This record gives sequence, structure tokens and C-alpha cells, in this order.
Amino acid sequence: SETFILTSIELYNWGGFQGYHRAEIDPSGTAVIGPTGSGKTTLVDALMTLLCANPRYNLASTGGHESDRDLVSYVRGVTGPGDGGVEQSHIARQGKTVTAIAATLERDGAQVRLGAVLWFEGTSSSASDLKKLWLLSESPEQTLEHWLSQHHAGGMRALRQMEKDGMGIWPYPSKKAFLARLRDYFEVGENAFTLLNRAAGLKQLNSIDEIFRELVL
Amino acid sequence: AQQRSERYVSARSQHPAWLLLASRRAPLVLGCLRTLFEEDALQALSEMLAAYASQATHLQAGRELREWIKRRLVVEREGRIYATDALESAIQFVDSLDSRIMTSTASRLSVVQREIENLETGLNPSPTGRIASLRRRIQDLEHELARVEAGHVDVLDEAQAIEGMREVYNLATSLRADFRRVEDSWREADRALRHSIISEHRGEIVDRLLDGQDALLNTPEGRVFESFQQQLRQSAELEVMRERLRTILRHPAVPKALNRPQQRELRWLALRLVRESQAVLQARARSERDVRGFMKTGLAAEHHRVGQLLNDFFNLALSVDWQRQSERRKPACLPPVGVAITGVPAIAFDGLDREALIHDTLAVLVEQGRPVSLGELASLLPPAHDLETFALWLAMAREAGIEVLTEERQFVELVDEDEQRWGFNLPYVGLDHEALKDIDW
Amino acid sequence: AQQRSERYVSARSQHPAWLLLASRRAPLVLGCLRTLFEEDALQALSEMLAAYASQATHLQAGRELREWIKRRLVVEREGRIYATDALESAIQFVDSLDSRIMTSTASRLSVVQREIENLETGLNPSPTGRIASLRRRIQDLEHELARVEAGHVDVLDEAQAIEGMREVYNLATSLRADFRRVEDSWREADRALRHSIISEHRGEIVDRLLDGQDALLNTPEGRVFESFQQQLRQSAELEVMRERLRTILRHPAVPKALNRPQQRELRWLALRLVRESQAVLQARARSERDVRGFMKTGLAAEHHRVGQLLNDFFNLALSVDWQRQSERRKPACLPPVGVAI
Amino acid sequence: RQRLNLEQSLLIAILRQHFIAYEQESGTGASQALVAVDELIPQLQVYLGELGSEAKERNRIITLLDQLKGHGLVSALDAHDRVIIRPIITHLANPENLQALVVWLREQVEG
Amino acid sequence: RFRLEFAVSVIDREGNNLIETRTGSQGGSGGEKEIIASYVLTASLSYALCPDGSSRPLFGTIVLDQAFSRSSHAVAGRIIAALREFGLHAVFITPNKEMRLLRHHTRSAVVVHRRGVESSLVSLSWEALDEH
Amino acid sequence: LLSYIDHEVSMIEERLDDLNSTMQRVDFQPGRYLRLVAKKVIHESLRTL
Ligand SMILES: Nc1ncnc2c1ncn2[C@@H]1O[C@H](COP(=O)(O)OP(=O)(O)OP(O)(O)=S)[C@@H](O)[C@H]1O
Ligand SMILES: [Mg+2]
Repeated sequence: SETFILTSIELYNWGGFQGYHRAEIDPSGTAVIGPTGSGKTTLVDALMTLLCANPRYNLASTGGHESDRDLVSYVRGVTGPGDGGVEQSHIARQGKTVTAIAATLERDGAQVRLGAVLWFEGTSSSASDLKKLWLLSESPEQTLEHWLSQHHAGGMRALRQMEKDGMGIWPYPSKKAFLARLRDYFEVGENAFTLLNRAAGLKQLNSIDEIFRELVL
Repeated sequence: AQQRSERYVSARSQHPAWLLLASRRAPLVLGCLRTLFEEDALQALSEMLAAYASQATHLQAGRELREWIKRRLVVEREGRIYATDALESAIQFVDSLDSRIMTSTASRLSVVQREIENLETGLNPSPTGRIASLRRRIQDLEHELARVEAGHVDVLDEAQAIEGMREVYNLATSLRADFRRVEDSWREADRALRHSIISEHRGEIVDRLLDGQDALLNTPEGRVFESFQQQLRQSAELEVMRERLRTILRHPAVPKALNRPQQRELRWLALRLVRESQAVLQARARSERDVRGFMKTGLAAEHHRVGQLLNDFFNLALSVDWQRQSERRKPACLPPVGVAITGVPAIAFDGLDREALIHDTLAVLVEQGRPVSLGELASLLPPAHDLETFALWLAMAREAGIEVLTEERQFVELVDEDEQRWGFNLPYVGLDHEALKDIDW
Repeated sequence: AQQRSERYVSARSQHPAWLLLASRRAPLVLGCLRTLFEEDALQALSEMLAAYASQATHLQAGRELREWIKRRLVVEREGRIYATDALESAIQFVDSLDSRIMTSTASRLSVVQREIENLETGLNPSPTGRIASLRRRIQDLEHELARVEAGHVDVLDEAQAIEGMREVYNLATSLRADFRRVEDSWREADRALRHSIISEHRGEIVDRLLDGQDALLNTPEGRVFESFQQQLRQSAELEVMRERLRTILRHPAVPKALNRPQQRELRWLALRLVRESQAVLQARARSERDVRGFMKTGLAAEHHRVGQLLNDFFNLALSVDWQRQSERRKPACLPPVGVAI
Repeated sequence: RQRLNLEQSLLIAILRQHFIAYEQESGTGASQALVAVDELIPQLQVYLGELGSEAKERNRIITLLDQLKGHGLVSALDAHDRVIIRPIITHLANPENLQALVVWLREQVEG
Repeated sequence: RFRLEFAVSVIDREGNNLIETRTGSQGGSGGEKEIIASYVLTASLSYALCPDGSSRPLFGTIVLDQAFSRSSHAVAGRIIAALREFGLHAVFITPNKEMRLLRHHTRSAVVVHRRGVESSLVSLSWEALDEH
Repeated sequence: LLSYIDHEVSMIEERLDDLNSTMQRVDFQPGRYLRLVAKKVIHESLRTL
């Protein structure tokens, strides 16, 4: 009808997954299954990072009492608390690297794509050294591989130059303007997405007054 | 005068809504149709018709639906049933017999006088009379301002406020009556266009229409709707109107005039109207796209010729004797099409299901019709998993209120897939169908 | 949900207009009724039914007429027949199936917005808002006057003019909607009052009501109609409105907007409205006079006793054998009244 | 496969007319031609005739539908008493074959 | 917004009777907390979307993690029924604890796998999976 | 202090009514459903002011 719904999800060089991966989701409601500790929560965390203004990674594990991870660990791809030694073998990728994610919403006679690109430059772990960029496309010819080709063929300016000659593209250097534009486009309340992220894994209710006075109103 | 009688006879003969009025089962049909608009329709119609024997079910419901579709009361596009103007007109007529908001009010007279004055002023092209009218209106407004500054703020009465609210609601809600009419006009125009194209097949017309990017399906209703929506696109006055309405709603006299649904409808006029207006553009676009796709097929001449040949064959088919088996079994001449091969060249999932077990146990209980203990029930219906079943039976017994005795033991011997033996020291229960016949699960 | 189903079943069972529509001979009878309201009626019905056998005329026409009288679609008072709301509703529904004036037009939207503003202003008791709105409206009118004096006179287009004219006709013709409803409400109030008096027959209530000069038979529709006619009695605005209507009547777009009957209807709006409004008060006065006459008759107790005695007699009459001639010829006990010598 | 007689030929012609009706008012999108048996019953009764009981006519129609399904023109009935007309009939009732069969039947009637 | 106090109440369908008033989710059992929290959160989310200012939602989807970790079958059935009645679209994430109900109420499945430190994602309908 | 606060409270009450209007459609345990209510309290330093 006139309601957008998620249709597919991309992933590239993110967390445990390496190389190029993608999954399709039927709009009639789908299930995700796998043995214990196989990456199920990773996919949803990657999806959630793109919407809320403050992610709560791996919330459902504790039932809603604590957070346990951060963006940098996902980006570099740690796979355990580690052993301790000269070579930190418990880290998948070191040095300069690139990560890119994308999501696709579809509606009858419509199609909208989101996504982001992040990268480092040298062997470092400071939060400030995280080069970030968010995107929002409308045309169908915009694909993740095109973005990667543009990045490898140039730099930040090369990526920004797409808007000058292309159409249906609006890069944002700051997440705040991106969120404002998204909310204006979708015509939703100011606290909808954070509410969704909070409702993803919460299993208790201490007092409804906090929920209404902080989220709903 | 007699022409009116002839037209009435024709209307009684033709118009589908009147035929639905003349239908015997009109109440149930109207109730079902009104409830739905707020395949599966056949299910709902049969379910409603079920507990109304009084006075087949599935067959009759299907026959009625197909007859109404042939009567064009509703339309079928791909897999969905859509309504026309006649349904809404009939529904309005039926539900208007209860309560109608009176129009012969002094407030309506005042509004009519104001609109008449506005029309008379607007249609005048004289540059002098307009200036004089503007001066007179400004003078009257200044007089009113002076009187108000004198301290003469006028507040209307309770009955006056109620009448004003009712008239405003009546006039406002009437904006949504013409929506289905535009869709029906577009569909009939499309059907006429397709009939003309197939009747003509000439490829020059198809090429010219495909080349032309001008909008097809031109009816006056489309232009009127376009103008209405174009003026509706200006939100500046819409915000003021919404604010005024919400200000009005907070008055003590509101509960005395309008019920809950009317207030709810009035609160969200603007956004609902905007969305409803948007909803028709997609339909127009899809209709145009389908027409263009059909035109690009280029099979109109083929269909015309095949229809002519089929008509000739069916004309010939009336001169044969279908009462003879020998003639009916006389082979014809048609080459085999799509001939297949000659058959051969001549050389930890699943777990447990609850519903099936419950239904089978209910069937056994009703067919036996006597109290049964666990041993006999296990013997008659051997289980796949020994557990997950005793617990279910005990839970049913406890929930139904049927007493269970624990002072005596019944020994049941079971053998699993891999041979071996197990012994269950169950207590005694007695199960009957009558006690548990009226509890959902 | 199911409540609406039950309500519609009851409506099919009850509403006389639906019964007339569900009749076999609905079209011809409806045409005859429309012709008449525009003995004698029964004769005309037989005349029309004569040359329409297709598909004893006097025998069946009277039966249908009397059934519909029982169905109350037509009211018979002394010897004359009058129409009610249901017949007019059915007539409107039938004639609306051919042409319906479009209602989703921009002009109606403008009227709705302006009337919303007017009512919101009129229901505000605060003086400061009134002053501010007055000044703002004066300023807007002054700006528009300045633009017009600058030479910006605007005239509606032919399509827009036709739209406006059709909307004006649609709104104007709505004034004659609920005339008969007041009459029907007064009739049912009369019946209810008579039944209450008979069920009571207490002479104190009748004497008090006769002594009291307060007008009885009061309905909310009566109050609304009274206020409407009180405002209507101001001829100053009526003359101006009629002059504007006459001025508009002479325009090139008139033939392309309305037909001859619509022009005729718009031509004599005021006189016909005054006539119909005056007709209601005479009927109400007759109803009140007849109510007072029936009350002054003072036979309610006698009629109640006679009704009770007839009920008892009819209850007892079900225990005899009516199949025997001898019992049917057994003389009764009744003294002669008005014997002829 | 076996040859085709006149009763099956008339049924195929009726199904071709149904397919034409379906194809005329069709646009972009995946759709199928489904026809109920009860709709087909009176049209074939017009030519063949009418049997005493509805059961007899229904059995005859089911037999004919099974005979035509053996040629791959239709499919099995669903739970709602409907059949699906395969597009292969379009090539079975192409105008050349239609003309040939019309001429042959005309010669059969005339003498 | 700090000058008000909020409470929830359970009212019987027929008639209008207070049956239980609550200010939170204290003192409950395992399943009760889960069902109450899910119900109130999904209702609040449904309101918080476009129908806040009326009209139908433009972005309808909701993600549940570790679905039905503590409840029984009937509670899960009620949850699914309510979620569908609210008129949204759901994606479920569960271990292999339960799959019958998912098969009964879904159409597509994604299987993830790990072999070493990599990962593999496969998507499929149920009909293809049934044949293995 | 008077106008802004009172108007905000009134708007909040109206919005809460709108929210609890639609809750009734969805069904809780059979024969039951939920409803949200609010009460007004005034306290703290306001009186002092
Ligand atoms: N921040 C992190 N630090 C270390 N290891 C991590 C981190 N994030 C994820 N992992 C690894 O990624 C895996 C956990 O991710 P997931 O497989 O999504 O967990 P999971 O899917 O919730 O497991 P289940 O099935 O829900 S119990 C483990 O192998 C962890 O060692
Ligand atoms: Mg977690």
C-alpha cells in the first residue's frame, strides 16, 4: 500500500562476517535461527546502529540492566576477551581498514536505501580516529559496491562529489542533521526510534511513569 | 409525466442498488458489506448467513456474489473485491432512516445569504461596484468595531451553539461523497477505450497513442478532482482551520450536541482528507500504466480475428444434433499441441503436535460415550512419546474439575522404538465427554 | 457489529418506505403518487393500473391503498389524503439515481472554512480577541480595496461560475427538507396525549389542561421551526436576496448551468417559502383546536369502559361452538333501541 | 495421446472464449485464468442438453474436465470447485486450426 | 509533565468493572511480567508512529530478541495474536527452542552458521526445507 | 506560570484520552482489556511561591 517495509539487508567486512553478505526478508514476517553464539544478535545490532541516536548494544542479553559493547570493537572485529601477548591474535583486522553497511526499505512504487561508510587510517583505537559518513539514496543505481569503488578511487572529497553530479543522494557529515532529515521525511515523533531500540529487548517494567514522561511525551 | 413512469420502470429494471434493495436477504448482505469496508469475503458471508436459517450456504453465497459481480455492484481487479458508488448510496439511504440532521435552520439561511452575496459580488466585472461594496463592508466592520469597543461582546445562546455545531458538522462531512464516482468514471472510460481499440486492429492509432505522452482517460470529474486537490495542497489555511476546530472542541456544550464518533471524525478532518485525496492518484497512475502496457502488447487484431472465428463456430454449432452419442464422439481434426514424452522409453524437528492429539482424544471420548481410565485410553491410542501425554491428560482432568484418585495404582507397560520396557505408576482417573464438552483449549 | 445487523433487519421489518420499495408494483404507484402530490386517488390509481397488466383493478387498488394507510405512508384525517416524510424520502432516493450534483468542490471547502471561522469567532466571549479579529478583518478589507482600486478586478471563469451556481442551487433547495416532519410529530403527540388521557379517565387532569391556556403539543422541531420562521419574518434581507437572485438570473452561463425547472425553482423561492411556512401554523392551530374539542367531549371514561366490556366479550366468545347452526340462531338478550312503529 | 471428439472440441472452444475474456481485461502482473464449474454448466447444457439430476450433469462435466486435463489443457480442481485454463490452449485454438476445424465441421453438417 | 500520576487498570469486556489496578509490574510471576511489558510497549509504539496524528503508519516493523524465553505456548499464542491485531510486521529471533508456531505463522526463514571464525547466511522458504 | 503550564496539562490530558481510545480494540486475556488513567497532584515548593 503506502507503508514502507524492510526488504533486504546488506553487510560487508563488519564484525564476524567478512567479505560481502546479504539477506532477504519477506514482508509477511520471517524467522532467524542458528546455534548458540552464531551471530544472530550481530545482525540486529548492525541494523539498529543506523537509526537510534544512542545505541544500546546487546541489550536483550541482560534483560535490560546493562550494556556490554561498543562500535570500535564491532568495526575491528574482536572475537573474544583475548589472551594477552605480543600479537593480539584475538583481533580480526589491524591497521587501515574499511567498513560499509546498507539497508533497503520498499513500498509499492517506491524504494529507499540507507547506509554508512567508516574507516581508519593507521594502527590506532581512539574514538576520534573513526572517519564516518552517512548516506541516504533514492535512485536504484546507487549500490554499495559503487560506493566502495568511489572510496578506493579517491577520498572523502571523491565521495562527497557524487551529490554534485549525481541525483537522489545526500551525504551527511554529522549524524544530527541526518536524523533531523530522516524524521522530517518520515513524519514521525522525536522519540520513536529510541523507543523502538528500547523495546527491542526489555522484559520488565519498573514504573510506567518513567516510560511515559521520558519516551512517549 | 408518463416519461417519468417509463424512466422509473427502467430504473427498477436496471440499477443494481435498487435490485439489492429488492433482494430477499438484503439485511444480511448490507450488514456484511458495510462491516467489511472498515475470497475471505465469501468466508465472512457464509459465516454470517450460517446462524440466520429462519425464513448449500457456500454454493448460494458464491452464486449471489457472482450474480452481484455480474450486476456490477462490486468489481474484481486481480484477487480483490472493490466497491462502487451504488453501495455507498444504498448504505447511506438505509442508515439515514434512523436520525437525520435538520437543514431547515436559520443558520443555514444566513450562510446561504452570505454565499449568494459573495457570488453576486464575484461575478460582477464592473470596477466601480466592487469598490463601493468594499467601502460599504469596511464601513460596516468599523461600525461593528466601534460597538464592540463600546462593550457589547455578543455570546450566542446554548441552542444557537448546538444548531451551529450540527450544521457545521453536516456541511463539513459531505466532502467525501464523490470519491468512488471518479474511479468508476475512469474505469468505464478505460473499458470504452479498450473496446474502441479492439474494434478498430489498426496499428497507426496504437503507435500514435503510444508516442503521445498526453494524459489519457479524460473526464470532467478528473479535472474537478485535480482542481480541488490543487487548492487543498495549501496547508497555510489548513493549519488555521485545524487550530480553530480544536479551539471549538473545548466547550461545555459539546457533549450535548455531538456523540463520540462525530467528534473523532471532526478532530482529524485535514490529514484524513489529504491522505484520501492522495490515494486516488496512485489508482489513476496504475490505470494509465495498465492501459499503456495493454496497448504495447499488439494482439488486438489477433483477438478480433479469433473472436470472429469463435462466433462463426458457435453459429455453426446450432445446426448439429447433440442428442446423438455417435455424433458427439465423432473425432475432429486438431493437431496435437504441446505433445509430451510417451511416459517412459518402455525400459530434531517435528517434536509433538497438541491439536491433533486433543481432537483424536475428543473423538474417542464422544464415540465411546462412557467413562474411561488412562490404561484403556493408552491401549486404544498408543503414544509416540510416553511423556508429554500423561501430563496432558492429567492437566485436562484437573482443569475440567473431574476428580482424580491417588490411593490406587494402575500399571501400564510400554515399549519404545528400541525395544526395552518401562513401567508407569499412574494414579486413577475417570474421563467422560459430557463434563469437558464446553471448555476451550 | 451484530447490533447493526439486528437494526437493519428491524428496519426492513418496520420502515414503511422500505416496504413500499420492496413492493412488486413500486414504480407505477410511486409515479402516480408523485403526479398526485404536485376516492379520487383510488380512481386515479385504478386508471394507471388498468393499462399495465403485462407482468379486478378497482378491487386490488383499494386494498393496496388501505394497506398503505395502515402502513401510515399516507395520512387520512377526515376524507383527504396527505403525504409524509417517508414518501418524500423514497421519491428523492428514486430520482437521485439519475443525476447527482457533485459535492467535492473547492467552493464548498471555502464555505466550510469561512463558516468555521465565523462560528469560532461568534462563540468566543473574550473581548480582546473580538477587537483583534475586527481590526484584522478591517485591515484585510482595506488591502483588498486598495488592490481593486489599483485595477485588479477579478471575475470568475465560466466553469467556476457554473460550479458556484450549481452549489448555490444545491444549498438553496435544501431549505424545504423537514416541513412534514413537524406535522408528523404533532400528529403523534396528539395520539399520545389522547391515549394518555383515555388511560388516565381522570377529570381533574382534563379540567386543569382546559383551564390552562398553555399551548400543548410541544416538540423540539417546533421550537426550531419557530425560531427559523421568526428570523424569516425579516423582509429587509429577503428583498435584497431576491434582487441579487434576479440579477444573477440574467447571465450567459445560466443555460449551461441549470435547466428550465431549476430556473423556475430559483425564481419563486421567497414567495413559495413564505406560503409553505404559513401553511404549517394553520395545521397546528387545527390540531390544537381538535385536541381541546376532544378533551371537552368528555367521553373517555365511557369509551374505556366500553372497550373493557368488548375485550371481556371477545374473550368469552372464543369458548362457544360457531360450527353449529342452532347455536348461531339462538336469540340473545338485547333490548330494542329506536323501534319503528 | 488419443484423438479429439466433438464434445471435447466444444468444451475447448468455450474455454478458449473464457481465456479471451480473461485476456481482454488484463494488464501487467502475474495472474491466472480460473473458472468455476457451475458457471460452465449452463453453457454446455445449452448444446448437450440437461439431465434429470444435477449429480448426473456434474459427473459428466467432471469426466470431461478430467479428459481435457489428460491433454494438459487444465489442472486439477481446487477446494473451491474451480479449474485453471493453461495458456497452451492459445496455441491449440490458433486461428489456422480454428478455421480448419470450422470448415471440417461445416462440411460435416452439410451432408 | 511532572504534575501527573499514571496507573493502569484491567477492565472486563462486558460491562465496565475495575478488576485490578497496577502502578508497575511488581510481585508477578515469570510469564506475567513478559506479557505485560510486551503488550504495553507494543501499544505505545503503535501509537507513537504516524497514527499519533492519525493516518496509517508509514514505517511498520518491529524486532523481538530472544522471543518467548520464559513463557508457555498459550502466552506466545496470545502475543502473536495481539501483535497481528495491532497491524504491524514482525521479525523473530529465537534459538531452536520452538519452531512449530513459527512454521505456523511465518513464511520465510534465515539460517546462520559458524565454522571457525567466519559466518554463513542462507535464506529459504519452508516448502523447500520440508523436502530435505 | 499559569497559562503555559495549564495549557500544557490540558493538551496532555486530551492526548492521553486519544491514546486510550484505541486500546480497547486489542484483546487481553479473554473477557478483559486494559485502560490507562491519570490523576492530578499539586505539591512541593509551588505553594510557597
Ligand atoms: N565486543 C565483543 N567482544 C568480544 N567478542 C565479541 C564481541 N561481540 C561479539 N563477539 C563474539 O561474537 C559472538 C557473539 O555474537 P552472537 O553470536 O550474535 O551472540 P548470540 O547470537 O546472541 O548468541 P545466542 O545464540 O543469542 S546465545 C561470540 O563468538 C563473541 O565472542
Ligand atoms: Mg542484549
